[PDB]
Amino acid sequence: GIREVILCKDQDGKIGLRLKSVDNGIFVQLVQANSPASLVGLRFGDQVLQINGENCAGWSSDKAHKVLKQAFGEKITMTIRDRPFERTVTMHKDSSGHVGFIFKSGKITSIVKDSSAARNGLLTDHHICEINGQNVIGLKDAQIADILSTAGTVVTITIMPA
Amino acid sequence: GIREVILCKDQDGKIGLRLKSVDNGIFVQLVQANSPASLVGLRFGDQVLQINGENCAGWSSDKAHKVLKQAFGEKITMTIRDRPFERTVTMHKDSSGHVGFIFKSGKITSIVKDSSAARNGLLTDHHICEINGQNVIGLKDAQIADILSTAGTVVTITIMPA
Amino acid sequence: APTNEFYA
Amino acid sequence: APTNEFYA
Repeated sequence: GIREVILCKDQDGKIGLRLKSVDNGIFVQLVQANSPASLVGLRFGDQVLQINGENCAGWSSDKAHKVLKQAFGEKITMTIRDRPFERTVTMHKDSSGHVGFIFKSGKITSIVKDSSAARNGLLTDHHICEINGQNVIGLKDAQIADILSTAGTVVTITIMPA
Repeated sequence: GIREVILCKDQDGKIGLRLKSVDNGIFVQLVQANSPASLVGLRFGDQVLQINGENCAGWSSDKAHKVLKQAFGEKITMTIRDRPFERTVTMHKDSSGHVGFIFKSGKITSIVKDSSAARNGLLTDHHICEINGQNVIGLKDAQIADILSTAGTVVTITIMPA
Repeated sequence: APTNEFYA
Repeated sequence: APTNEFYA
């Protein structure tokens, strides 16, 4: 899903966004809350195709940051691909209140056998992006755990390859 | 989303399906033409949650194929998550018939500046899995090349990390 | 050392 | 040596 996006920069000269270079592409690494980025809808894993009509292809992360830093004007224009490689898995808690997977640093590392996670095809080495529509990127494992345990029996998670 | 399929074996006891294990899940890797698989709408990238009531979670490729082979009866039931189409990139040939990337051994090595590939954010060190719905995994670079060049102006490709 | 792993 | 690369 490709969409265009226009940011109006802060009070303190910034848009609240850090990017990373992966395989000659540019991706949203971190979105600060209530930032110009947040208002517009940017998320971890979103791909930045161009900034101000200039292709991001092959850029270093540092470079993308210089380009965003040396931004002429208060408005920044970004062509965006909505997070690619994303998946969604809906699981159901069992009697013990588990869905059946282990995680560590927001990443799913193993799938418990014969669990809801197994029958619904949860993947390993994937980050946990949203839980029941609620963002958890940047949260500590304990916070994620609380969101999980305070959810109902239905647990729908959006994940993404690490 | 998720659906159940009933595959009737062909005259030679096969269903024309080829699976592969990724991140502790199972996915459709090859579907042959005019097979039971192709007729129930099976496609590369579809995830196989169950085979004959049994969870595929954590199987090896070899195991999956062993299960397909040993399947008793003339019917094979599978539970499947249809692919989300999140690994797809669409490019337009320029006036030179050129989409804008270099590949070798089926994988993308670099992106040409100011091209459609560059504009649509194509990634390097990714395997070319599909070209306009057509499966090209395991084909020679020359074959891939002919498919690409005899394609229309618009080329859509499914890619996967190497 | 703790594994710091979580179970869901 | 040849690169054996293809241009698409």
